[PDB]
Amino acid sequence: PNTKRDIRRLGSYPVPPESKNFWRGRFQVPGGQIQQGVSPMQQKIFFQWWWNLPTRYFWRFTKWSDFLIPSLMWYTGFLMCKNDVEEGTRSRYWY
Amino acid sequence: HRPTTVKMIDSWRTEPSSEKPMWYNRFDQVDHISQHPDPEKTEKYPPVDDTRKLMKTRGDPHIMRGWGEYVYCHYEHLREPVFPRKPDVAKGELAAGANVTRTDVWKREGEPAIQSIARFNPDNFRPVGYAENIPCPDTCVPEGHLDFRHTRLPTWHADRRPFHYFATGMFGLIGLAFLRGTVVKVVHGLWPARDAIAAGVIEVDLRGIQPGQNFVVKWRGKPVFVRRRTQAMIDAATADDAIVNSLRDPERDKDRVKKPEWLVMLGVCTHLGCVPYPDQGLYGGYFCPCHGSHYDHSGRIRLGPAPLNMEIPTYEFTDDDTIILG
Amino acid sequence: KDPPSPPDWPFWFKAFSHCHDIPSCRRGYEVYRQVCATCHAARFVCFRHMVNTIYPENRVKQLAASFDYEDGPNDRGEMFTRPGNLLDPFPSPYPNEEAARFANQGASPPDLSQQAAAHHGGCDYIMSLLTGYRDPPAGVSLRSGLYYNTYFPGGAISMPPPLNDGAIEYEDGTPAVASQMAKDVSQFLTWAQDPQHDERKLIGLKMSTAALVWLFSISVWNRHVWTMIKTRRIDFTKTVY
Amino acid sequence: FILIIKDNIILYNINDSINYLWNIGYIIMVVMIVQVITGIIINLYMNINNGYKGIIYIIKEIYYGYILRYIHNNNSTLIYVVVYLHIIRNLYYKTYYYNILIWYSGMIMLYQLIIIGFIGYILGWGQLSYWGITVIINLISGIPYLILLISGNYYITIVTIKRLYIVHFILPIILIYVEIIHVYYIHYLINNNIVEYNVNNKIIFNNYILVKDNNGIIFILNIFILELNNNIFIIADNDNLIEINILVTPIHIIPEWYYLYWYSILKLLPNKYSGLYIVVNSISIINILSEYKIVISEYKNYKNIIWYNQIIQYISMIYIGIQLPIIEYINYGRYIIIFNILLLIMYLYPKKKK
Amino acid sequence: FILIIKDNIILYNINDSINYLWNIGYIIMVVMIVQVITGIIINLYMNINNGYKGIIYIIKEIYYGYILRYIHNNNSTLIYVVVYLHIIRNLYYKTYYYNILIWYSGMIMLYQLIIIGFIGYILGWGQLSYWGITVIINLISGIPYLILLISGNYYITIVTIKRLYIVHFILPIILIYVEIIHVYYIHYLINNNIVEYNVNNKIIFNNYILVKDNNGIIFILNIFILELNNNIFIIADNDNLIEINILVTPIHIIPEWYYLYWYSILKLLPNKYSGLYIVVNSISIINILSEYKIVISEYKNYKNIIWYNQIIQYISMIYIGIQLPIIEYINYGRYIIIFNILLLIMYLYPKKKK
Ligand SMILES: CCCCCCCCCCCCCCCCCC(=O)OC[C@H](COP(=O)([O-])OCC(O)COP(=O)([O-])OC[C@@H](COC(=O)CCCCCCCCCCCCCCCCC)OC(=O)CCCCCCCCCCCCCCCCC)OC(=O)CCCCCCCCCCCCCCCCC
Ligand SMILES: CCCCCCCCCCCCCCCCCC(=O)OC[C@H](COP(=O)([O-])OCC(O)COP(=O)([O-])OC[C@@H](COC(=O)CCCCCCCCCCCCCCCCC)OC(=O)CCCCCCCCCCCCCCCCC)OC(=O)CCCCCCCCCCCCCCCCC
Ligand SMILES: CCCCCCCCCCCCCCCCCC(=O)OC[C@H](COP(=O)([O-])OCC[N+](C)(C)C)OC(=O)CCCCCCCCCCCCCCCCC
Ligand SMILES: COC1=C(OC)C(=O)C(C/C=C(\C)CC/C=C(/C)CC/C=C(\C)CC/C=C(\C)CC/C=C(\C)CC/C=C(/C)CC/C=C(\C)CCC=C(C)C)=C(C)C1=O
Ligand SMILES: COC1=C(OC)C(=O)C(C/C=C(\C)CC/C=C(\C)CC/C=C(\C)CC/C=C(\C)CC/C=C(\C)CC/C=C(\C)CC/C=C(\C)CCC=C(C)C)=C(C)C1=O
Ligand SMILES: COC1=C(OC)C(=O)C(C/C=C(\C)CC/C=C(\C)CC/C=C(\C)CC/C=C(\C)CC/C=C(\C)CC/C=C(\C)CC/C=C(\C)CCC=C(C)C)=C(C)C1=O
Ligand code: HEC
Ligand code: HEM
Ligand code: HEM
Ligand code: HEM
Ligand code: HEM
Ligand code: FES
Repeated sequence: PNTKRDIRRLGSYPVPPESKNFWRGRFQVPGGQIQQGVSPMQQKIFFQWWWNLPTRYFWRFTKWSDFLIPSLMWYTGFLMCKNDVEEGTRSRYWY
Repeated sequence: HRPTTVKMIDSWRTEPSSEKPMWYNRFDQVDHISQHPDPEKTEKYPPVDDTRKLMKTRGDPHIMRGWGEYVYCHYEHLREPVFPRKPDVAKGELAAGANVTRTDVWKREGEPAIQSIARFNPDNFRPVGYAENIPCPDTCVPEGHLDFRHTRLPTWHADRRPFHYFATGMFGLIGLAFLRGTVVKVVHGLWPARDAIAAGVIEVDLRGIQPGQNFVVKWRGKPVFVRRRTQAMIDAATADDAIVNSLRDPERDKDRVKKPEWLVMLGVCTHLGCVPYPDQGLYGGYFCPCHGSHYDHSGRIRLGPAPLNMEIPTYEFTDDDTIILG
Repeated sequence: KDPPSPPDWPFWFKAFSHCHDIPSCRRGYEVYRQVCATCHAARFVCFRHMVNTIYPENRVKQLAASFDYEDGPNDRGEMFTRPGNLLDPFPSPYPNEEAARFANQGASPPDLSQQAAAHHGGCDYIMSLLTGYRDPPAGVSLRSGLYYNTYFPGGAISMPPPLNDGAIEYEDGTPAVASQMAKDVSQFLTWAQDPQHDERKLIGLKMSTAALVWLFSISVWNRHVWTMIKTRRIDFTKTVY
Repeated sequence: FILIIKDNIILYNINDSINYLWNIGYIIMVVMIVQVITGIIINLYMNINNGYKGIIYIIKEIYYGYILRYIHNNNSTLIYVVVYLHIIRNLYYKTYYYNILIWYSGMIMLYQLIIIGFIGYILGWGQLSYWGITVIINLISGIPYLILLISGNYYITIVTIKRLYIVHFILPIILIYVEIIHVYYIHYLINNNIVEYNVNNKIIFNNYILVKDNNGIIFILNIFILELNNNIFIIADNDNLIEINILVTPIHIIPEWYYLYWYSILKLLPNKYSGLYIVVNSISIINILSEYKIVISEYKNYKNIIWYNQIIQYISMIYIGIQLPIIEYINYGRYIIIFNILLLIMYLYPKKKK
Repeated sequence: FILIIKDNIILYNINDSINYLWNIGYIIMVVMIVQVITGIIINLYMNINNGYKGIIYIIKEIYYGYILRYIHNNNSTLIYVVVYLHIIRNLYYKTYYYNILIWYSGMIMLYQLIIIGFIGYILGWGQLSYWGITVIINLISGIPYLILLISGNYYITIVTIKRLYIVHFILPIILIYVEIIHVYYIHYLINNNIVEYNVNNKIIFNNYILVKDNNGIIFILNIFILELNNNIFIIADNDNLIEINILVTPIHIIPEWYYLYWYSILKLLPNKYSGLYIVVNSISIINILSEYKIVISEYKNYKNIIWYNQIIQYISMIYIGIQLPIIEYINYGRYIIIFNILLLIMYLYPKKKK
């Protein structure tokens, strides 16, 4: 569950037995907030995928480029071993 | 709290925070929390247009040393000594925790001690530059980001409920079809297998049999006598066909044979299951030697302990010289 | 040091929507009956498996009736001999492995029931092995009864080269050449391993295509409900309607 | 128990920001059910006196018995792929840092799964099955009279198959019970998020997360059906379709792909016992990765260099297992083992202060 | 779940006035565990392809395998004796009057037990086993193609044994789950007492009731060990040690003693279906004994004449099953059936007012 301060309830109505987990994830919101939304039945349901598509893949690739140098080094190890194996076999067996 | 643990220990290799702070140790101290600047009303740094023009950070990239995975953080769990190093609040160092209580940094010269210790309340210390750096979000959806105000459909649009329920209905439609196929296929595997179904059908090549000969075919585990009947045998059963109702199990030869020349019967005595032997008994039919049951040339019980007539299996004639049992 | 990997032969049945080529399967059985069956056995292949799949029922009865099977006991407790029927398995050339080894210089011809899938390369291994008989490499001398095959592990196999041009006459009239016979027998043995191969793929085709339609429906459902979440606006000091 | 279902499915709250990598656990639970169901059905037809002839009988004679045979074999491959990906996922986000009880409950299911899968492989009763268990059982030949008690004879026989079958039938049922302890700890100890901190953006599971989880599990099904019916990936070695010969060894003696990592460890280290102990080290050492840290941080969302090297290290070790015991491969494999030890030490060690 | 154990064993309150007849339920739970455990162990050695030769192998070759063989057979007899005595107990005190949910949960376990015991008897694979199932399966020959699907062939074979074995392995595990619903309802709906009313004299279970329950279960063990090692009562028919012959019937075709009551019902009624339906009537009719009453009373602690006649009626019907199908026995058996119907009507009917 969340912190004791967060899950401390203001109301005295008992927690229903089917909502135990729901009220253990309560948060104590400081300063209030305004939440707004619209039913999906009155919205475009696929455009956001297209609108966010290029930025999603740009940030994905720039993060994954951090593994470029490690992967090249492992790949360099993969090549050396493969060709060290071939030379060893030929030297030991081939005439 | 649930079972939990903190690493509040005395390390052998890492100093405590009082000895070596890992944060930028420059804070501004006030007399009352209300004297701090208000970040919301405090001007921030001038916005930049290039990511390369963004300001520098105060963090030290190499704050920690030694083997291990890289990490930058300001705090640890280690225990402090009862006599902690005296902080240099004059230069801006933070004084909170043991370095206040178990030291005399709070002491001024002529101020009442009650007033002096009141200033060193943790609420009176804020990092230098708190009001000019900390973000103060006005919304969780910054300008330029898509939200419901951009995705709302035009007011002349068509109802979207019908298609939505078609899509969720199609998920159920396909799911139910896959479910029915799975269930039926599993139950189908319990049907007699291909080898068993194949073995449960024997074809009788009536070609080569001679009148009066009796042969045995093992069909579904039981002996199935297939006898070609001579005219004498056929006439004999026909003669008893008139004396019907004088038999333990009244049955007419016409109702036990599809073709008079051919008698197909299961060779299992109706008394206790022994297999009768043909051309034996008083009627030249089939005599069970176990307890002495005599059957006629039609397989009807005529004498002995047996209660009923020998059963006629399910069999049809494919042609004139072939039968199919089953 | 692992055996040379077979090449990828373009058999018809390799594609997703392709069946076993029945005419090739028919020719494959002729090769097996007249060439491979002398030394090898197909214990788990029964004549009924071929009925209405490779051959019509009457034809399979003639094939089975050609062979003789020891059956019994009879009423006197003796074992008798009868012609085959649809329920019998393919005949075995030898009564036991020891007999097979003795007749083949101590080498045991493996049962071919699952050999089409029992080697790395699968069906390709059978096709390559039959056509992989070359003269020995310079510096390699084989004891009598051993022959050089590039694909058999170790290079020396106790199987004489089994396929020779004109060994059999195909009923359909296809020219009988070593490569053709290897292709056909490889096809037939592949079928024997899994006779339900065609049923599996036809049903798989219906499932796979249906699963794609099922993916589209759940995707539309997933997009619909999550629009409520991904387009919400939470404000703190601001308000826009 | 309709109010327990409602508290853990209908009114269960999860963060909105989770990725599709949080759908892996749901996939494991569903495919696990399928593997148990298809196993029970397969045993209605299977012959334990000769597993080799039972498989043939199911594939050829039973109506749609090929589906049962291939689903059970292929779904076992899918169980290990999804479980290993779940392990990689947990390592990447360091979910073990605070939810260690979840990590412990999971590792128990991992240990059980290893035993389940191996014995099942033996039930095939082919060349690799017989020779694989013969090789592995010899590792415990040091303990007196232990091999005889386990095998029930002086060599592996149907006696061994009968007893291993009971473990294969029952242990998966116990694994399902441990899945309830795993879900209990997940629901009590809230799940981690893609961000380090805990934020107020949770939504109910049935209306949102379950729809997304079904989309993922249907996408994996489109791939599993292609493999199931057409074998686009070789995931079962062909050598297990050869009849057992106790006097002749097969060309190579290797397990399924999902045991290759541990197989190579043994094949690499010279002393047999050392190989077994290094196998023990790899699974146990990852249970205490965060135990020695002293700073207030979960090491989350850095560049995760050590993580990536470790994942590639698993892949390379799996690759070395496939190859023959060539001397050159042995040398490189040993370097990888040493490299892996250094990576783990990086995880464990706490940092001093400049 | 240590706080659930403490709430249902340590601090569970029961009346002090209960007799030793309230110890029967505990005995059922313990012997049930033993039957499951000995079954699992027996399957480590059993051969399903020939159950006849498997039993011989266990008795002669396995070390202490005779104990497993005889315990499993004899403990099944004890399971039915204790369960039937529990049913008689519940009928006598009319515990179904208010605790009907407990009665319903119990009847489900009774229905499952009937199937479990019968199939297990078939697994012996002797003359009676083969011919018993052949006779019973013919009762459903009216439903088209149902016999073929169940048997898997046109006659009972090892194919049938393989599938029935899976039901015998799994169904007992489900029965154990239903025992938890039974105990849940017992602990919520408090147990009945020897007196009609509810009184304030309860004591904790662990310190008092469990000690008394152990005394009873140890007393039953002294009797079970004598039967187990010396066979003081003939509880298994000898005809099941004859090898199966599908062409010759045995001298008599009867089930174990605990199915004799239902066996005679079929043997008595002339029409086969009527016999099956009367079997259905006896088990189902006792589920609604108190449903039509209208007075404020549970009919408890009167002279229980109807009860005693019913118990003796079960015993006499069991006796008639043992005898051959003599005509005179058939007549008397039919009178008993009619008499039993009248007794049940006495239970059901509410009373008018003078
Ligand atoms: C003939 C042969 C016979 C052989 C006989 C062998 C018999 C051996 C008997 C052993 C008996 C069991 C001992 C178990 C102890 C358990 C202690 C425990 O659990 O404590 C928890 C306890 C919990 O404390 P806490 O307060 O909760 O937390 C502390 C805080 O985290 C922070 O605390 P702090 O800040 O105060 O720091 C304290 C400091 C204190 O640290 C120390 O003092 C420990 C120093 C250990 C150094 C080891 C270096 C080995 C180098 C070998 C070099 C060979 C050179 C060869 C040259 C050849 C030339 C030809 O700790 C640290 O800095 C971090 C410690 C991290 C520990 C990681 C544990 C990993 C264990 C497994 C490693 C191996 C597995 C992978 C490899 C396997 C295959 C090879 O931890 C501690 O207090 C710290 C103890 C750490 C002990 C680590 C010991 C490692 C020893 C490795 C031996 C390797 C041998 C290699 C030989 C090679 C020869 C060629
Ligand atoms: C926990 C994790 C999960 C675990 C899961 C479990 C896993 C277990 C382990 C796995 C075990 C191994 C097995 C795995 C197997 C997996 C694979 C599998 O299952 O595959 C199955 C299966 C594989 O194929 P298959 O099973 O070989 O195919 C079988 C055949 O297809 C079809 O089958 P069939 O051929 O056998 O049967 C066909 C037959 C079946 O026939 C029927 O069932 C029809 C007959 C039903 C009659 C119902 C009567 C009900 C009413 C009775 C009367 C009630 C009276 C009440 C009165 C009360 C009064 C108080 O239907 C027909 O012939 C069709 C025509 C029917 C005409 C009916 C006419 C009715 C006339 C009634 C007249 C009555 C008048 C009376 C008047 C007098 C009154 C006195 O999967 C599929 O096929 C997938 C299909 C998916 C859906 C595809 C469709 C997609 C549509 C897309 C639409 C979107 C596009 C829209 C485009 C729009 C363009 C603009
Ligand atoms: C290779 C491996 C094999 C692959 C192929 C075989 C896979 C088989 C998988 C079967 C999946 C079955 C899913 C059926 C879904 C139907 C309901 C649905 O989702 O409809 C959407 C709809 C949701 O639509 P909705 O919520 O928009 O409904 C709005 C309602 N109206 C339109 C009236 C306003 O669901 C329903 O209609 C409600 C049903 C809920 C179902 C919940 C319980 C599911 C239980 C499944 C039964 C499993 C039986 C297993 C037996 C096994 C025996 C061997
Ligand atoms: C202990 O329990 C656990 C396991 O079981 C033991 C695991 O498997 C795992 C990991 C599990 C997985 C990664 C999934 C299953 C893994 C595998 C390997 C099964 C599939 C088998 C293979 C892919 C074998 C083939 C392997 C290879 C060819 C690797 C050898 C070659 C190497 C290393 C060179 C390539 C180097 C790389 C860094 C890969 C990527 C490289 C590039 C993208 C660039 C290439 C270079 C250029 C210049 C273009 C974990 C985390 C675990 O905890
Ligand atoms: C030779 O080539 C090689 C291979 O291929 C052959 C490999 O696979 C491998 C890797 C293989 C592996 C890592 C796995 C190998 C697996 C093996 C050998 C399995 C052998 C069989 C067993 C261990 C079965 C015995 C079963 C158990 C001990 C249960 C296992 C699960 C456990 C212990 C978890 C918790 C305990 C349980 C679930 C048991 C529950 C107990 C009960 C319910 C008892 C209740 C009793 C009462 C009275 C109430 C290598 C390294 C290799 O070299
Ligand atoms: C001929 O001589 C005679 C005898 O000796 C031969 C007699 O014994 C008898 C008396 C015999 C009896 C009263 C009993 C006879 C028993 C027989 C014939 C048993 C036959 C075998 C079966 C019924 C096995 C099939 C098993 C079942 C249907 C399960 C039975 C239990 C049930 C239905 C209770 C509740 C349901 C369950 C526990 C099933 C649970 C289902 C699941 C877990 C499925 C889950 C599936 C998913 C997808 C999640 C007579 C009258 C006789 O004349
Ligand atoms: C007809 C064309 C065939 C086919 C399709 C095969 N054979 Fe033979 N074979 C023989 C022997 C003694 C062996 C044992 C292996 C060896 O000799 O060491 C084999 C082996 C095979 C295999 C398996 C190869 C391997 O990996 O072991 C296969 C797929 C195979 N054969 C196919 C002997 C004979 C014969 C005796 C003279 C004849 C004729 C054939 N084989 C014919 C065929
Ligand atoms: C996570 C669960 C399980 C996995 C990982 C698994 C794994 C496997 C494996 C890999 C095979 C052999 C594959 C092949 O033949 O090459 C196998 C066979 C078998 N399994 Fe399982 N199994 C599991 C659960 C079960 C269960 C619950 C049962 C029975 C109730 C079962 C019964 C069988 C049977 C009878 C076989 C022999 C059929 C065969 O040849 O495949 N399995 N198992
Ligand atoms: C039978 C195998 C297992 C199944 C059924 C399973 C299932 C689940 C599911 C449903 C979740 C919750 C949703 C999710 O995060 O995807 C989860 C969470 C988790 N599992 Fe597993 N798990 C299995 C194996 C493992 C193993 C072996 C480990 C550890 C090596 C593990 C560690 C975790 C952790 C740490 C989490 C927390 C996820 C988080 O905090 O976000 N699991 N698992
Ligand atoms: C209330 C539970 C059960 C009862 C009433 C019961 C009943 C019996 C019966 C009467 C026999 C045959 C006795 C004889 O051979 O004459 C039998 C055999 C057998 N049972 Fe059970 N059983 C139960 C549970 C189990 C379980 C849980 C298993 C396996 C996990 C099992 C496995 C076996 C096996 C393998 C046999 C064959 C051995 C034999 O010939 O006795 N049983 N069962
Ligand atoms: C697997 C078989 C069953 C077991 C494990 C079992 C176990 C128990 C136990 C432990 C009790 C509580 C203590 C007791 O009163 O002795 C009890 C109570 C009871 N059982 Fe069962 N039972 C079984 C079968 C049945 C059946 C078949 C019926 C109904 C025909 C039944 C009806 C009842 C009733 C009415 C009670 C209430 C006792 C009372 O109120 O005093 N039980 N049972
Ligand atoms: S069994 Fe034939 S006379 Fe009795």
